[PDB]
Amino acid sequence: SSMRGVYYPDEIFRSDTLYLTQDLFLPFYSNVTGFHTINHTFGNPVIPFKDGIYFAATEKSNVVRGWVFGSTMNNKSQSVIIINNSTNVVIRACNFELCDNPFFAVSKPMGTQTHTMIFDNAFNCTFEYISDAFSLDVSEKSGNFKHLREFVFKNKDGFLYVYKGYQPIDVVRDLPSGFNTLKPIFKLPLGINITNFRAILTAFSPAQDIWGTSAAAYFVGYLKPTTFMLKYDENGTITDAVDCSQNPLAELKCSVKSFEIDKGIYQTSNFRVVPSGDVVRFPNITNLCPFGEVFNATKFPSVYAWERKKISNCVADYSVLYNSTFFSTFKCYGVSATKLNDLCFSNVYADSFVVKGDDVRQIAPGQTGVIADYNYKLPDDFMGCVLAWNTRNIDATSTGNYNYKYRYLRHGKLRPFERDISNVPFSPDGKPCTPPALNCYWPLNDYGFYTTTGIGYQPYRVVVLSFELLNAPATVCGPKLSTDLIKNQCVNFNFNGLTGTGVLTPSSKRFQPFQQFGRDVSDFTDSVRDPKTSEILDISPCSFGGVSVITPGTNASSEVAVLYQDVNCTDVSTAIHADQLTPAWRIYSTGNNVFQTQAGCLIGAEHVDTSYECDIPIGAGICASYHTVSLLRSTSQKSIVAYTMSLGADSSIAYSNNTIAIPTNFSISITTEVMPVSMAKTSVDCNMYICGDSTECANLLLQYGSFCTQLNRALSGIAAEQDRNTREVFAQVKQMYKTPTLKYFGGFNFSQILPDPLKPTKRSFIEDLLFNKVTLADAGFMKQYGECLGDINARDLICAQKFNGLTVLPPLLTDDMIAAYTAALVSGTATAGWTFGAGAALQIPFAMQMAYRFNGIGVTQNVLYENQKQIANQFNKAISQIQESLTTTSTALGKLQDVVNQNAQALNTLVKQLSSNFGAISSVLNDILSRLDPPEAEVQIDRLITGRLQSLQTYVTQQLIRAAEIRASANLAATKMSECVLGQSKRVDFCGKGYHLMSFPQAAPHGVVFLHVTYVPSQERNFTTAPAICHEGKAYFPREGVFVFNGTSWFITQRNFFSPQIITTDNTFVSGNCDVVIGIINNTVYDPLQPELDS
Amino acid sequence: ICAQKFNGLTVLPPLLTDDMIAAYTAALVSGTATAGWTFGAGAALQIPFAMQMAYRFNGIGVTQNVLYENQKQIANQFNKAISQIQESLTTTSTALGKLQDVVNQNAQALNTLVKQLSSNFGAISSVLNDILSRLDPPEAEVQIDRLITGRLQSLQTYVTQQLIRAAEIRASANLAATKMSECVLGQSKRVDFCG
Amino acid sequence: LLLQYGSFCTQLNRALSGIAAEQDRNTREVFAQVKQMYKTPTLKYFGGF
Amino acid sequence: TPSSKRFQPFQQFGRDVSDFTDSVRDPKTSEILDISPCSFGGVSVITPG
Ligand SMILES: *[C@@H]1O[C@H](CO)[C@@H](O)[C@H](O)[C@H]1NC(C)=O
Ligand SMILES: *[C@@H]1O[C@H](CO)[C@@H](O)[C@H](O)[C@H]1NC(C)=O
Ligand SMILES: *[C@@H]1O[C@H](CO)[C@@H](O)[C@H](O)[C@H]1NC(C)=O
Ligand SMILES: *[C@@H]1O[C@H](CO)[C@@H](O)[C@H](O)[C@H]1NC(C)=O
Ligand SMILES: *[C@@H]1O[C@H](CO)[C@@H](O)[C@H](O)[C@H]1NC(C)=O
Ligand SMILES: *[C@@H]1O[C@H](CO)[C@@H](O)[C@H](O)[C@H]1NC(C)=O
Ligand SMILES: *[C@@H]1O[C@H](CO)[C@@H](O)[C@H](O)[C@H]1NC(C)=O
Ligand SMILES: *[C@@H]1O[C@H](CO)[C@@H](O)[C@H](O)[C@H]1NC(C)=O
Ligand SMILES: *[C@@H]1O[C@H](CO)[C@@H](O)[C@H](O)[C@H]1NC(C)=O
Ligand SMILES: *[C@@H]1O[C@H](CO)[C@@H](O)[C@H](O)[C@H]1NC(C)=O
Ligand SMILES: *[C@@H]1O[C@H](CO)[C@@H](O)[C@H](O)[C@H]1NC(C)=O
Ligand SMILES: *[C@@H]1O[C@H](CO)[C@@H](O)[C@H](O)[C@H]1NC(C)=O
Ligand SMILES: *[C@@H]1O[C@H](CO)[C@@H](O)[C@H](O)[C@H]1NC(C)=O
Ligand SMILES: *[C@@H]1O[C@H](CO)[C@@H](O)[C@H](O)[C@H]1NC(C)=O
Ligand SMILES: *[C@@H]1O[C@H](CO)[C@@H](O)[C@H](O)[C@H]1NC(C)=O
Ligand SMILES: *[C@@H]1O[C@H](CO)[C@@H](O)[C@H](O)[C@H]1NC(C)=O
Repeated sequence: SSMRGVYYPDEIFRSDTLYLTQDLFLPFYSNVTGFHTINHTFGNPVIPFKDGIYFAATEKSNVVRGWVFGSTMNNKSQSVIIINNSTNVVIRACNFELCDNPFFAVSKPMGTQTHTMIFDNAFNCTFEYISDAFSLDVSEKSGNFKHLREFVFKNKDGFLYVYKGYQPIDVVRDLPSGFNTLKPIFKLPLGINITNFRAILTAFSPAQDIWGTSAAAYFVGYLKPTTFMLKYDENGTITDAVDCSQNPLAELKCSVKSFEIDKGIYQTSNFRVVPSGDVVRFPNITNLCPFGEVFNATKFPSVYAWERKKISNCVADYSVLYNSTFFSTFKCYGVSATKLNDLCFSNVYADSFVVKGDDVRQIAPGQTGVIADYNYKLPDDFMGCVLAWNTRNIDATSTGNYNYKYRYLRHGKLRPFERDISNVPFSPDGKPCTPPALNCYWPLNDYGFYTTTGIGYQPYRVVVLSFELLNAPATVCGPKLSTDLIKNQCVNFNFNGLTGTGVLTPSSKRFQPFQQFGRDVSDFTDSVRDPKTSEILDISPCSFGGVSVITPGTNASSEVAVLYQDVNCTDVSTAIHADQLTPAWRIYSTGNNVFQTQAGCLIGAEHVDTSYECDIPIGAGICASYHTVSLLRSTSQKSIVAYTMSLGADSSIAYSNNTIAIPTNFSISITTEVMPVSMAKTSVDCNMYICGDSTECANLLLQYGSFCTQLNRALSGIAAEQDRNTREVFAQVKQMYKTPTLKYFGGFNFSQILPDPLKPTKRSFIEDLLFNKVTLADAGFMKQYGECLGDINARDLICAQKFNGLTVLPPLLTDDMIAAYTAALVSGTATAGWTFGAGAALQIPFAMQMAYRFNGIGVTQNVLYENQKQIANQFNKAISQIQESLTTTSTALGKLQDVVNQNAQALNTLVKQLSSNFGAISSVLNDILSRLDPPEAEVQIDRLITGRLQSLQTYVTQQLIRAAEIRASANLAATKMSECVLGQSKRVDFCGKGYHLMSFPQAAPHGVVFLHVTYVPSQERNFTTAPAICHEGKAYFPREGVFVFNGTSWFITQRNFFSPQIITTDNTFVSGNCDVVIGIINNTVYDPLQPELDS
Repeated sequence: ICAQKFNGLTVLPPLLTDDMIAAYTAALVSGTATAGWTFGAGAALQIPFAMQMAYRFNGIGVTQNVLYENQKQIANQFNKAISQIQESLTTTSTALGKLQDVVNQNAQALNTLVKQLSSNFGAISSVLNDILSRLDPPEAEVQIDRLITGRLQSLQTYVTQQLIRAAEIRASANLAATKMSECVLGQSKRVDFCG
Repeated sequence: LLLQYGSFCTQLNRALSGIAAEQDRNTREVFAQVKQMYKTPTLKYFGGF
Repeated sequence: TPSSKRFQPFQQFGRDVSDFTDSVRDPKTSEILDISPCSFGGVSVITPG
């Protein structure tokens, strides 16, 4: 059950793109419940709806005649019902009864069950709807069960969204894997709380007699919040999709925004081990609150004696007091007594006294009147609570205890707590209130009656307490639990309020008796004393690191291996140790065969002992590749392997005390070198980029001062310099030499590297390959497999960007002007050699110019003229192999392609940061200016302006760095132009490789390419040799070259090319005597004069 | 390197280990001792080391016989001067200043990025658990926005420093790779370029 | 809260990954210029040197 | 402007690759219009001394 159930996410849709989005999609390869349904295996069972469902059925005649959705679908509350009349869909919102197989199928008069609506039977029809032909569209296709009706139902924001598609079927009870996309049909506003549903067969048993047909098949699968990448075509159609959760390859190609991936290692996500448990530790129990005084005095205070306090820095036993069977009543006005058992506060205020049983009615926090107002009533502003217990048995007396008097009225004491406590004739609001004279009065009844009085009289001792809540330190709390300790696992933990997540370990970390926990050199905490055991624990973080995917090209294989960076494989997954296959959907996006490296834990690759060159790099000398490994596995004999890299081919120079190796033959070579020279010249209208023509944003921007001019000054410097770079590399020629008619000098064929006038455009044939094989921002093209041609996007628009305040500007020299400078340099080089790089250009025959370039590398001139046929044939062949190479693959042009790709990523990141929220209510200025008043809109806009302006400073700073990095390559290229092309550099490996003969420049987009011509000696003899020779009395030494032995005879030769010559007075010089030199051999030096004296 | 791998910061291994680097230096020296310049341009062609030296003497414009007639003095001065390099490198710490500086600058940048975690940025604390326990959410988010903006400005600062320092090391690596091809594989005549 | 600022924690990782890959390019371009691994000679002493 | 956007019967308007709005279905009578920004740019002044 897979690749079903994708729908167009909304109505805003658009052409030819990869769009990555989050929604309640059906995740790929989840198990759908197939209700295979047949006669006795039969019913319409109610099913939970959850977050929404993919639903499908094998169908034609609308056998699934409808659906019912709601909380209950039968009683009290409204329900949505959807029914196929024989033509059309019916919708109602009514609270239907549906006690059985649902057959309340009564319908309106105009085409009953056929056109006008059905299920009329209920009591709250707040919505009703008639469709057109939405049951005939099912009935259109040929034969029942030979088609699948396919739907998504999702409920959010008070809307039921309905999407559908309808497709052919071959198996009457299966759900095929064929990809198709559902269209939206409805966004029903009905607001119903759907949590359950059922399909409707409405007592049907179809005349489509496959089984007698109290039977069908239908399918339910739950939607889940998942990230899909959706691929649109040029008609705005979804054509493909990727569930980014499924496996590490799906995650990779979502992260890369592509459906195809090249061979490489890619970073995709962070691994971060979750905690297994929780550890809470607190000290030995101590500092119990002094409640025994307030609560457990043997005889309590009278109403007027009223013992009272406030208490702090203590642990409250209130859980016990609440758990106590004693108290006749207790009430909290504040937060519930059930939580005061464990809650924390800055302090408590507490007091105690007595009442005749009746007056407990008035004493509470939240309660006031002339009883409590004139002997104890507290302010109702604390977390106040009140408790009562038996005075009737203890501190009562049978007369009524005349010491435990009644409340002492004093109407004028309006203030809380003061609420006249006092034993005084004081009852009025303001009369003189001495002792007993006729001005003033005292209620003086007895409260404390004994337990044999009626249950009204029966008096209570009473306590009130009042907890105080502040941001200040909570000096009172209920008791707190300590857990078991959990060593050697990632856990949550808490000491005395030092909370974290980590791995707790036993430790050797000695520290002083007064110290509770250790910091480290970073000043993060790393060790703690256990408050109960006094164990010295050491804390380290739970394992985390980058996750990287190792892949061949997806072109070649969809197998992948995964590297968890830096971690020990012991911490990594509860795996199943197959090579090749990650059980990834369930197991850690990964889940299989394991290997350890210093880079971290490597999964799914096989370790191989045979070394190879490094294909995909990993670290610490480990590399990976896609390789044949076991012929027993059929084509899957190719798997990902990991190995220690080979440094190079092993070799053994046979060092000899008296042997020298000298070349007998040579090979000409042509080597490409590719260099970047300039970036895309860019500018940004910062006031449009920030504000989008919001006038109010344009006002607020001015407060920041120079920035919008400063950034444009900086980019104008970078932009001007791209023309300086391009000018300094190419404009080294003094004069524009005309390209000659004859393209062929002394057998050497230039016709592929000069322009051709007979066949426009006006570039060399090799420049046409080079201008083809590069991708601009998304215009142009290049691919490493060799499977691409023609621009991937609009060229005069680069791909997009020219509409967001961003702009890109033309170069000063057009590509035709660059191709005119290379045509000038090559035609000058072919007709005049080094001379135009010093004086004026001097004509010289190309064969002679080559002989003097051979002479420059220490190969004597005659070697060229005697071999000119071979040298021309090797040159002409090597030029043709450059065309074959550039035609085959663009992998040589990677440097020029990268200059574009970095600039594309720089602009696309700068554009994406426009959409970013930055802690405003919205990233859209029209929202902020419509939803709010100006004094709030200013703060919202200021957050956007600050975010956007910081985003521009980032981009221009990246471009300053990148421009400086490109300038270093423009200066190096300008140097190679002067030294390699205009001359013959002797700097080893500066121009080409081997001995340097000459070089030709060629134009390329954003760069230059050099074709270096070099001479490589390539076959060698191995000769006996001597440092000097002794003739008569004296050592003779070679003027140039080496003395070597031909097996027969001693000869002298140049050491770049074996050319054995007679040893003579001409090619040797004398020094010293025969004894001085080590290992001098004894042989004749010939004299050209002696036979002429003998004449 | 201190502890490092334990606050989101991490340091990764190089591809070539020091034991692989030390194989390439041994290959380059033993090529230079037995085949001279030849393995740069062609394949390695074996040559007796005294004759290789006589041709390198001819390259500076001193006639070959000045070597052969003095070979004992020249070998003694060579063996002597190599031993002084070993003695000097045994004795003094100051010679490798450029390489120790590369370590020190990275150590300072990371320890600055680390200290900025403890910085307050005008919030009520630099600890998220203080903010999340002392306040209700409408206040807590604004106090966290101060820390997030502070910490994110500190990362954008650090990455910009490393981008500049990486270009400064690259300009040294390109020069060093050039001294390899010109000074080791050959006999470059550029005055005071090689020694 | 960190999601609201968009790209930056991806962008910073791409920049550090670029610098990190280049350290192997620098180290390779200096040392890996030799064509073949020439085995070190048994004799350490040549013509007196 | 009038446009060649082929966009589907349920769709109302198009976003570009950067997801700014680029085209719309006229709600009073269903033409497919395409929207481009009003002209903007740098001004530069060219001068002798
Ligand atoms: C999903 O699993 C159930 C049993 O849990 C099975 O009956 C059903 O056929 C499976 N789905 C499919 C498409 O086969
Ligand atoms: C939705 O309906 C179910 C079933 O009666 C009920 O448990 C749930 O609390 C309801 N939720 C709402 C938001 O009404
Ligand atoms: C209410 O619940 C009973 C349960 O037996 C059911 O028969 C009845 O159809 C439901 N609906 C109404 C509106 O009574
Ligand atoms: C219809 O629905 C409302 C709640 O939406 C309920 O109060 C009312 O009693 C219902 N009426 C009948 C007759 O079922
Ligand atoms: C777009 O839809 C039309 C429908 O006739 C079809 O002809 C065409 O091939 C489709 N694709 C493209 C890329 O135009
Ligand atoms: C108190 O500390 C001692 C220290 O030895 C320990 O044994 C005991 O378990 C602790 N008791 C409580 C109640 O924490
Ligand atoms: C003592 O403690 C009990 C149990 O919590 C409490 O109900 C009672 O009121 C207190 N006072 C006396 C005098 O027992
Ligand atoms: C006392 O507290 C415990 C808490 O676990 C509870 O199980 C018990 O039922 C309580 N008893 C009374 C008398 O409140
Ligand atoms: C890549 O796939 C194409 C077909 O899509 C095929 O022609 C080509 O040979 C493949 N190349 C490799 C190296 O896998
Ligand atoms: C990794 O875990 C193993 C135990 O499975 C342990 O022996 C080893 O020391 C740990 N560390 C490393 C770096 O391998
Ligand atoms: C050099 O090698 C080439 C290889 O094609 C061969 O044709 C030629 O005869 C050789 N030249 C000499 C002078 O040995
Ligand atoms: C020069 O080389 C090109 C290579 O394609 C060839 O077409 C042309 O005929 C050659 N001309 C001569 C005169 O050899
Ligand atoms: C080359 O010649 C020498 C004598 O000078 C001989 O000893 C040696 O074995 C030969 N080497 C090869 C590679 O043929
Ligand atoms: C070089 O020696 C060979 C045999 O090794 C001999 O045939 C030849 O004549 C000698 N060369 C010359 C120029 O005489
Ligand atoms: C090396 O050559 C010298 C003369 O140049 C000689 O004295 C010595 O014996 C030779 N070494 C060997 C191993 O033959
Ligand atoms: C060898 O040396 C002697 C004495 O210097 C000299 O006569 C002789 O000519 C030399 N040998 C040859 C073959 O020239």
